[PDB]
Amino acid sequence: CPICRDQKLHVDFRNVKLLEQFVCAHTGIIFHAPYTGVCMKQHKKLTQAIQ
Amino acid sequence: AGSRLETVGSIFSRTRDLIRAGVLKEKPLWLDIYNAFPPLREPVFRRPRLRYGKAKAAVQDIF
Amino acid sequence: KNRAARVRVSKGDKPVTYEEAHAPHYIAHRKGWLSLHTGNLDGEDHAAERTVEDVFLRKFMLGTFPGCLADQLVLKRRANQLEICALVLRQLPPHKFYFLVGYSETLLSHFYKCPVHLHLQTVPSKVVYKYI
Amino acid sequence: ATLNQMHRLGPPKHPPGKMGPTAGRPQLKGVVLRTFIRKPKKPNSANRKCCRVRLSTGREAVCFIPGEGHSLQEHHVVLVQGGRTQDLPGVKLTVVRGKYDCGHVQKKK
Amino acid sequence: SFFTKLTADELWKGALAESGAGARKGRGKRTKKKRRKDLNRGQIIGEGRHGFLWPGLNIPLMRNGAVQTIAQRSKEDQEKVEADMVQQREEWDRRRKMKVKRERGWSGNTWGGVSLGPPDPGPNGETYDDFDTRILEVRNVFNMTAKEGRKRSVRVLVAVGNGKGAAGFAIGKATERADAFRKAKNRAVHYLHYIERYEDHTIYHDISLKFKRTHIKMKKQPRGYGLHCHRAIMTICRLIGIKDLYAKVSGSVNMLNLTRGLFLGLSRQETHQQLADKKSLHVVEFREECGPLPIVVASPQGALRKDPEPEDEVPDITLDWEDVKAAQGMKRSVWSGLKRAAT
RNA sequence: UUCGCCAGAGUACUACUCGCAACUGCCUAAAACUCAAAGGACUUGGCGGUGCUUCACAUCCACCUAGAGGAGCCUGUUCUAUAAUCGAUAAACCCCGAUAGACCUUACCAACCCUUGCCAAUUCAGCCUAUAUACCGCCAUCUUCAGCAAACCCUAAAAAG
RNA sequence: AUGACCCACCAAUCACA
Ligand SMILES: [Mg+2]
Ligand SMILES: [Mg+2]
Ligand SMILES: [Mg+2]
Ligand SMILES: [Mg+2]
Ligand SMILES: [Mg+2]
Ligand SMILES: [Mg+2]
Ligand SMILES: [Mg+2]
Ligand SMILES: [Mg+2]
Ligand SMILES: [Mg+2]
Ligand SMILES: [Mg+2]
Ligand SMILES: [Mg+2]
Ligand SMILES: [Mg+2]
Ligand SMILES: [Mg+2]
Ligand SMILES: [Mg+2]
Ligand SMILES: [Mg+2]
Ligand SMILES: [Mg+2]
Ligand SMILES: [Mg+2]
Ligand SMILES: [Mg+2]
Ligand SMILES: [Mg+2]
Ligand SMILES: [Mg+2]
Ligand SMILES: [Mg+2]
Ligand SMILES: [Mg+2]
Ligand SMILES: [Mg+2]
Ligand SMILES: [Mg+2]
Ligand SMILES: [Mg+2]
Ligand SMILES: [Mg+2]
Ligand SMILES: [Zn+2]
Repeated sequence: CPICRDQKLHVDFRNVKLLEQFVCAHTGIIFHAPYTGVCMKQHKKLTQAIQ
Repeated sequence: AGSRLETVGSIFSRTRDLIRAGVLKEKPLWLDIYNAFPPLREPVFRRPRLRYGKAKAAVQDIF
Repeated sequence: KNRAARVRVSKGDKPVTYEEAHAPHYIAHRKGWLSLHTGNLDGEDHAAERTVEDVFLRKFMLGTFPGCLADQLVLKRRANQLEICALVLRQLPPHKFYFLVGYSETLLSHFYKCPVHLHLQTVPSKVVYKYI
Repeated sequence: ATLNQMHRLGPPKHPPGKMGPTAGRPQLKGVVLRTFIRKPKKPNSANRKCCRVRLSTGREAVCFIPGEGHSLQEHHVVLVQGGRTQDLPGVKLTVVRGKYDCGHVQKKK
Repeated sequence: SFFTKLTADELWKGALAESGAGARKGRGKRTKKKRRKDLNRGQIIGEGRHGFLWPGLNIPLMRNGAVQTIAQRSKEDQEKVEADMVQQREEWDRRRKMKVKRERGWSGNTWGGVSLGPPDPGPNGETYDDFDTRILEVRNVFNMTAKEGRKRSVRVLVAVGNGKGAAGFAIGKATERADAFRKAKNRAVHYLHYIERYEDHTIYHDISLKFKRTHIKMKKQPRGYGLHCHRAIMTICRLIGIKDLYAKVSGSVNMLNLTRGLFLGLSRQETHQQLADKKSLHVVEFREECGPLPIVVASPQGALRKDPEPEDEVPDITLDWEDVKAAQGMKRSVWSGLKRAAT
C-alpha cells in the first residue's frame, strides 16, 4: 500500500499532516479504501485514527 | 503553435484565447489594431444552408 | 533483378560510399579497378597467382586493422613490389597504427617474397557519396 | 411508441432465465453408460474423450471428461457439472474430476 | 579453408533472416525473436588467448624510460584475464535480458492512455514543454494494394494540452508505429481549442450533444467530485485542466467521434459573462452550503435591464428520462454506485 | 397529435392452433435445436463470355518467309528397369546445373578396410544429412512495365483521397 | 463446365557511469 510500503509512515491520531491526506478537503469525509488504495487493515486503522 | 480550426471561432477569438492560455507568447500586430477598430460583424464561420419549404428571402424589389 | 554487388535502396537513410553506389555495369565507366596488375593483359602470365594473392590481402588487412577500414583496399603492383593503399578511420592511437604498419609490411614481405609498401590515408568518418 | 401505447403494454419485463442441462442444479450425479470419442468442429481438431451418462433426473446425456487420461467403465457413478465444451457441438456437461469414481489426474510416473 | 570464410555482416545478415519472404506477409509469428550481438564488443587489439604482450598494442611502448621487449603472460594471469572477459559477457547478458518498464495506460497491452511526452519544437524555435500528449486510440488498418495485397498502416489518434485550458486532438497515420506517433503529436499542436473552465475546475453548465451517432451527456460538479467519466474523456479532461465532471456516453462509443463530439461540445460552452451580457442582467449563484446568500457571479458590462424576466410558472424544457429516473431513485443498477480508484 | 408495427441470426411466408364457398389454400404464428455472429452502407484492390474510345508492329485478325509435328539419327525428359546419386520439371523445366560422366570427376551401389580421423591449438576434427517454408549469396518472372518512397500540407474525417 | 481445406500483421532497441 501507500501506507505500508513506507514503514516510516506512522498512523497515529497525532500527525494531522498524514491523516489530512485521507480526508476530502472540501467534503470532510473519509475516502473509502479503494479510492486511495490502502489495505483494509490500515484503512480501518486510519478511520479510527482520524476519529 | 496556433489554431488551424477555421470553423471554431473568429481569428480574433482563437488568437486572444490562445494568448489567454499562455500558449502563444507573442501578440501579433493586427491584434492591437483589431481591438482598436473592430469590424461590424464577428468573422465567425457559418454554413450556407439551402432554404426549404415556404421560406423565401427578405429582399425588396425596387420600384 | 540483377543483385550482384549492389546496395539496395533503403527507406532513404542509408549511407553509401562512392564505391558501393555503383553496380558492376559501371566498372571502367564511372568507378575504376580496385587492383592493378599486368596479369590480365593480352599476352601475359600468372593472372591466377595475383588473384589469389589479392583475395588473401583483402582478408588479411581486414582482420589486422579491425573496425578501422573505411573502404575496400587498393592494390598497385609495380615491377615486383606491391603498394597497398588503404582508407582508414581514426580509431587507434598512432602507436597502434605504426605498429601495425611495420608488422604488416614485414610479415607480408616475408610471406610473398617481395617488398611490400603500405600507405595509410586517414579519415574522420566514412566518406559519404549518397543518401544520408 | 406513444404514451398511450406504452401505457397499454406496461413496461418491458425481463424474461425468466431459460433452464439448461443441469436443470438449474449445480451438479448432478449420474452413471456411465458408455465411453467413446468425438471429433471437434472444423477449424481445430483432436479426438476428445467423452462418455454417455444417465442422470438422476432420468435424462440421458453426452458428457465430457477433462484432463489427460482417465479410467472410466460402464456402471461407474460420476458427478457432472455445467460447463459447455466449445469444440464439441452438442456437449454441454463435464465430469467433475476428483469425485466418486473419477479420480484426480495422476501426475506422470 | 581460410578463403572459404566471410565478413561478420554477411554472416549475421545470413543468420537473422530478416529479409526473407516469411517476414513480409507475416508468414511467421511475432513471439519468435532472435538478435544480433557484436562479437568485437569487448575485444582489444593484440589480445589473444596465447597470452602475448606486444610493445605497441597491449602494453605501453616504454616502461621506466626504456623499450619493452616482446613477452608472454604467466598461465594463471591468462586464467584471470579470461575470467574477466567471461564475466563481461555474462554482465552484458544480464543487461540484455532486463526489459525496461512500460507505464501502463488503461490496460497492459493497450496503447490507450499512454503518454508520448511533449511535442516537438516548431520551426520557429517555439517550444512546448508545458504540453503533454496522450494516446487515445492506436489501430492497425489495412488497404488492398495491386502488388503487395494487404498493406498495413498504423493510425493513431492523440490529444495534447497544457492543463491550463488549451487542448486539441489530431490523428496521424504511417507504416511504422513510431512514425504515426510523431506525426499525430506534431499535428495535434496545430488544432488547439480553448476550453472555458468555471472557477478552473468544472465546465460552466450541463452539456448534451449528439455528434453523429454518439451522445455525450455531461454534468457540472462541485469541487470535490473528481472526474467520473468514460476513460477517454478522463484522459482529455486531465489534459484540459477540468478536474470535476460527470459524463455518460451512449450510442456508438467510436473513439474519434467521441473526441470530436467532446471538443465540439466543450467549445460551445456559454460563459456566465456571455450570458450576463446577452440577457443584460446580474447572474447570481446560490450555493447550498452557503445558504440563501446571493453570490454575484457575473454582471452585464454596459446597461443593465430594469425589466424582470417573464416568470414562467411551468417551464417547457426537453427532459432526459435518465436524469428524471435518477432523481426519483429508479436507477437500481449494480454498476453505478461502485467504488473506483482515485481520478 | 395519433394509430400500426419492431427486442441477434438461423430454424420459419415452417409445426400446432381459431376462422374462412379456400380441402396441394389463405390467414394467425411458436419451440427444441444450431450459431457468435447475422445484417446495413462504404473503401482500395482484383476481376468481369459489360459498354465506349484508342491501340498491337513480329503481332492478336488480315497477311509474308522459313521451320516443327511424319523418317532416320543426335541429345534431354517421362515412364517402366536396375544392387545402384541428386537438382530443374506451366509461362518462368526438357544440349537445363554440365563452356561437358570410360578410371578420376562422383555425391550413388556392392564388397572390403580406418577410427582425435587435412589444421598451431581445442571432450575435438568430419558430414554432398534434413529443412530453399529459417537464410546470405547469385538469379528467373511480370519488364523496356512506369512507377516506388521518405518529409510535409489539405479533407464539416481521413478505410482512404 | 469445373478447380478439398488451410495462409497472414498484437514483441521490443543500442550507448555510457
Ligand atoms: Mg486448430
Ligand atoms: Mg469450461
Ligand atoms: Mg475426496
Ligand atoms: Mg498484462
Ligand atoms: Mg434496440
Ligand atoms: Mg428465434
Ligand atoms: Mg406467401
Ligand atoms: Mg402456412
Ligand atoms: Mg400452437
Ligand atoms: Mg510470331
Ligand atoms: Mg530442316
Ligand atoms: Mg517437319
Ligand atoms: Mg521428327
Ligand atoms: Mg533425372
Ligand atoms: Mg538436397
Ligand atoms: Mg525433384
Ligand atoms: Mg515455375
Ligand atoms: Mg564412376
Ligand atoms: Mg570409384
Ligand atoms: Mg557422404
Ligand atoms: Mg524461395
Ligand atoms: Mg515517374
Ligand atoms: Mg467523406
Ligand atoms: Mg497519399
Ligand atoms: Mg464436379
Ligand atoms: Mg477454391
Ligand atoms: Zn497495506
